[PDB]
Amino acid sequence: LAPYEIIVSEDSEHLGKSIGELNVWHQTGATIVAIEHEGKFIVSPGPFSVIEQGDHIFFVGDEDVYARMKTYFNLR
Amino acid sequence: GPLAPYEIIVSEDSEHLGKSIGELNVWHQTGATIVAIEHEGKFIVSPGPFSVIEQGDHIFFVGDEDVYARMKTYFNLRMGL
Ligand SMILES: Nc1ncnc2c1ncn2[C@@H]1O[C@@H]2COP(=O)(O)O[C@H]3[C@@H](O)[C@H](n4cnc5c(N)ncnc54)O[C@@H]3COP(=O)(O)O[C@H]2[C@H]1O
Repeated sequence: LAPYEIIVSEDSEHLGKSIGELNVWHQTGATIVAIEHEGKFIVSPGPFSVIEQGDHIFFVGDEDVYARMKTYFNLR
Repeated sequence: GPLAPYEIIVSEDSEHLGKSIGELNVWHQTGATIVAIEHEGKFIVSPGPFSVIEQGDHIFFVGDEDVYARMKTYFNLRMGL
């Protein structure tokens, strides 16, 4: 149940959007447990939390979900 | 730490049992983000809206102490308090 962490530092059409707007679980299979933004954490973020460039996304899933999240945010 | 999941065993009768996470709309009801369900000793991680919560399952979720209190009340686990 340990979360993966990615840093969304690359340009992506998925930045500047809320978790619900992206519909993250349906896009990547990931359940986001926290967002780190400017060194501050929001746990259990809900659909209205926004993912901005440079933020850290903590999420649960398997290795395939990790791969989907990386590709989805242009981290390849 | 703060991202460590809470664990509740939904052992009491509840109108919410036999429903999917999406039907319950869990995050909007309790503030909790469910990370896994344990059912018959088997774990589903990142369960999504179609996973069903059945009596006796263990629900693992992130939140704070207040979210825990909401989940416990929501699933009829208050033990008379
Ligand atoms: N693991 C879970 N724990 C707690 N509740 C859960 C849940 N999975 C689903 N739900 C609840 O069911 C609703 C629909 O979930 P769905 O995954 O289809 O649709 C979700 C999902 O695609 C996405 N989403 C929201 N929060 C997410 C998160 N932390 N991680 C990944 N995707 C999320 O935005 C959509 C709307 O989310 P919203 O919270 O308004 O509504 C969610 C939520 O109330």
